[PDB]
Amino acid sequence: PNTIRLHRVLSAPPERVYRAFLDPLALAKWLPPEGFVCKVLEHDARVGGAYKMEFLAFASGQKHAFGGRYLELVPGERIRYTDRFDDAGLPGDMITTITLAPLSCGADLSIVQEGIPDAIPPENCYLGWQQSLKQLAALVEPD
Amino acid sequence: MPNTIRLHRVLSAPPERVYRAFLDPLALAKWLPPEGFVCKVLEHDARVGGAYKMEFLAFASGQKHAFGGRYLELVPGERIRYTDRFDDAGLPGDMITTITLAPLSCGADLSIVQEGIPDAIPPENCYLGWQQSLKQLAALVEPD
Amino acid sequence: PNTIRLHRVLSAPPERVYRAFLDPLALAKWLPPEGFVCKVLEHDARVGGAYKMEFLAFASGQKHAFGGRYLELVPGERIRYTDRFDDAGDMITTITLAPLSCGADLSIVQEGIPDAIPPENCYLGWQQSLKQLAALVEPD
Amino acid sequence: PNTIRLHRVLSAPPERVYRAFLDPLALAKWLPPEGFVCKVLEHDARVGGAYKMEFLAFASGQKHAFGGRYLELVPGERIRYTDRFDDAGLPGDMITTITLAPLSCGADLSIVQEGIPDAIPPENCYLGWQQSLKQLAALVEPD
Repeated sequence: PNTIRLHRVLSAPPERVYRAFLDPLALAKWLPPEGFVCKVLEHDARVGGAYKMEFLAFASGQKHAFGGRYLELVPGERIRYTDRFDDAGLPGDMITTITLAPLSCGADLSIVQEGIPDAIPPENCYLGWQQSLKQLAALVEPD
Repeated sequence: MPNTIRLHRVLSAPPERVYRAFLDPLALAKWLPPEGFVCKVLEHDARVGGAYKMEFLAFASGQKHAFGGRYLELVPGERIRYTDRFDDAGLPGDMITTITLAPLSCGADLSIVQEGIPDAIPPENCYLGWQQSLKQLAALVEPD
Repeated sequence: PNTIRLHRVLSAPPERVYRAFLDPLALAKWLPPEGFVCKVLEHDARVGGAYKMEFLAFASGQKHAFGGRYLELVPGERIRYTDRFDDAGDMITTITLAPLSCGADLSIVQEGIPDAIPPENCYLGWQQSLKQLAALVEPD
Repeated sequence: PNTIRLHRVLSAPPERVYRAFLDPLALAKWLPPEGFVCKVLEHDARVGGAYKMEFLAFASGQKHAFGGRYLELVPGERIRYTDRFDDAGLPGDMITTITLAPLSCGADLSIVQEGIPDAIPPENCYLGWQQSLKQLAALVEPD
């Protein structure tokens, strides 16, 4: 497996970025990469709560579902959750942890995903996150 | 002005795909709300005479704005017309927007006209909003 | 089928948008669409004055030179200039600006576009350029 | 001083990306962040060669000149140059090294900038680079 990490400085308070990661309405807009829509099936934001949604390629209809559970939640500071692909051919336990800290300009965002299957090329995960992070910024930075 | 807005864009996507983006609740929730806003679809009956309702929420403040109406006409990959009115009493006025699509070698031609914008809503504000929504629409409909 | 029309509302005062259309440092940054760079050869911004630029596809390096002359220059209100490619028709584009509470109203009309170049491709090119224009002029 | 580090995966070959860091017509387009234009004064792309340019805020016209020397240049793989802004209280210079590696999707880019005066908040540098990098991608990824 492989571990990946990203870092972004955002012009928004950490609490607002934090909410963006848990709010189903926010997630459906910023999480899916370009050309993908997202349907959120379950969003129980509690330690132990279940995560559930699926991405759909808009031009083909190709759907990919995934989900997991929230392992830890520290308001405006930390989110760690598991990810399990319901796709036929990707078993295992992928864990991502989001760390947020305040800055004068807003917030420092750290993301790390461990246990990424060797089948999934790391480069693809970075491309995917880069698109989603750009979308997250457009949503959280205003006002 | 007055109370009217007209938008034209060339999209690198088939007319049918763009058409689909204007009626699919999952697409709409992603591209329709402008920057800093999220969308929640309350009702979505995609057929002539059918009603629909949605609400926009400013993500930073939580401030909500709900609007709704009925579809007047639906021709696959060609046109869509619907009534659009706000629940806010401070924004009285029924809006009529008509979307027209046509094929092109690169993809599709899109024209949008919004009539009846409430007097309390500066038309320039609608242009700023649609310009953001249109950019998001392109990002969704143009790939692959 | 040789005339194109674009309209945009910008969050910047008219005077600043006007300057973006004439400042060579601004033009080199926003005019060339995605994947293109621009070199400004001439920029005599006076009525009767000439401007000359070249767009280069960054990946391939294919060059495209074009130029013309300014016919109208009213600070924050109007710019009109001719435009011709160094490849064998003359075009005239007119930019009109008006103040708005939120900033500026921008109208563009480009006439005489050679039938050789599909209008749809001009719209696509302008859409990319206008997005780049907004990013430069709306700040601060 | 402080050190900044950034990482991006780009859908373009390393040589084209490399080229974007040395071509004056490219730098003038992607290097200056939002609301800024770039004027290139001198651009001698070779070891020991001089580097000189200035960013101008388009709205105010406020100028910011900076320059340096190219210390290392390896086609499609590495670039190392010094950088210093023309400001009092800032006698020392910074060193930034760009490293590229191929990927099937295109290229992996790593940037490291050290020697940033403690007076300059690192977060501001990140925001600046994030904007420059998005412009870089739009330029180099096409075709």
